[PDB]
Amino acid sequence: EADCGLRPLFEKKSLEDKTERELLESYID
Amino acid sequence: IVEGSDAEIGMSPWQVMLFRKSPQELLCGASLISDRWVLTAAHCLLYPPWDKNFTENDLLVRIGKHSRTRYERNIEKISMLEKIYIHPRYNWRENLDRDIALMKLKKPVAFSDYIHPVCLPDRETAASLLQAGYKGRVTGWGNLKETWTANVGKGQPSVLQVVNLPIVERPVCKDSTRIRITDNMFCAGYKPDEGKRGDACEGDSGGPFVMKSPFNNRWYQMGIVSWGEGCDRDGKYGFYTHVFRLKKWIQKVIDQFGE
DNA sequence: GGTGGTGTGGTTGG
Ligand SMILES: *C[C@@](*)(O)[C@H](CCCNC(N)=[NH2+])NC(=O)[C@@H]1CCCN1C(=O)[C@H](N)Cc1ccccc1
Ligand SMILES: *[C@@H]1O[C@H](CO)[C@@H](O)[C@H](O)[C@H]1NC(C)=O
Ligand SMILES: [K+]
Ligand code: NA
Repeated sequence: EADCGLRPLFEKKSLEDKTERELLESYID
Repeated sequence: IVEGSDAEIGMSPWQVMLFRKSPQELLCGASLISDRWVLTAAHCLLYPPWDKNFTENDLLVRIGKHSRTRYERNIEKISMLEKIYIHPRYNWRENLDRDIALMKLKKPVAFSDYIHPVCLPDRETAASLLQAGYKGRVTGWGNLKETWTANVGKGQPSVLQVVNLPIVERPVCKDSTRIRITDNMFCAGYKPDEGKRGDACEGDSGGPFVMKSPFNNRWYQMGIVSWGEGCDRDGKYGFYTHVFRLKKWIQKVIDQFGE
């Protein structure tokens, strides 16, 4: 499968966890 | 974890609890990197100043957990250890340089919605993501505050905690402490001038500092909770084992001993 | 309870 780092309950369901956006925004700001 | 919040279910499916057989207690965090290999901090297994020197038979790994203390009946998986591999140049005498260990499970573990491995970074990922001001995420069942002491109960969380923290510039890490820092470490946490707070703490060692790649949507383990001075103090920052720097050792152990 | 506190469970049986 080679599916390290993809969470069954989040990435695999196209669902975001409650604070991951903070992480992504840090790569900008 | 200080000033974090309760993890969501399945948020960190690579999170592992290192559990002492007897007496029955939380020992450290750890992370699942395949079906058979767990990564943790060396000081969780070997620390002669505290009289700690665990063998394989002394410990279990508990995978898929959310609650700190409850056996999560049909959810968690408990594994025994084949073998422990401590970095041969782990420096417990001075500064916990190379605070890293691998634990090979006696049998592979089947994955689930709650149990899934994190990725380890390659050079490119590490150069891209491990930059000051970028944030990663630390998880653990350790103390909720620096603990003044000696008892603890209210200081421990009921469920796994999570906090996101920014990577700090090396000169700032260096000037923050008189302990000798190395390239096998990085530091993370907010500056006093940033306002927000948060840190790992005692009992969080071995837990992963992860980052989500904006290129491929995967989580990568960039660090291992290693050390600090106090917890969440202003002008102090948590220290983490730099996984990528130690990755050739990781690869050598797995290539030679693995399944 | 069982290596918490409530469930016609829960991140899971009875
Ligand atoms: C074993 C881990 O649970 C723990 C993690 C602490 C993280 N702290 C913060 N604020 N993020 N590590 C330790 O307790 C290590 C093990 C040895 C002592 N130690 C320390 O962190 C001391 N507080 C400082 C230290 C002493 C000796 C060598 C290096 C650091
Ligand atoms: C840790 O203790 C084990 C248990 O026997 C021993 O074999 C190992 O050499 C120890 N290392 C140190 C520094 O005590
Ligand atoms: K029950
Ligand atoms: Na701080």
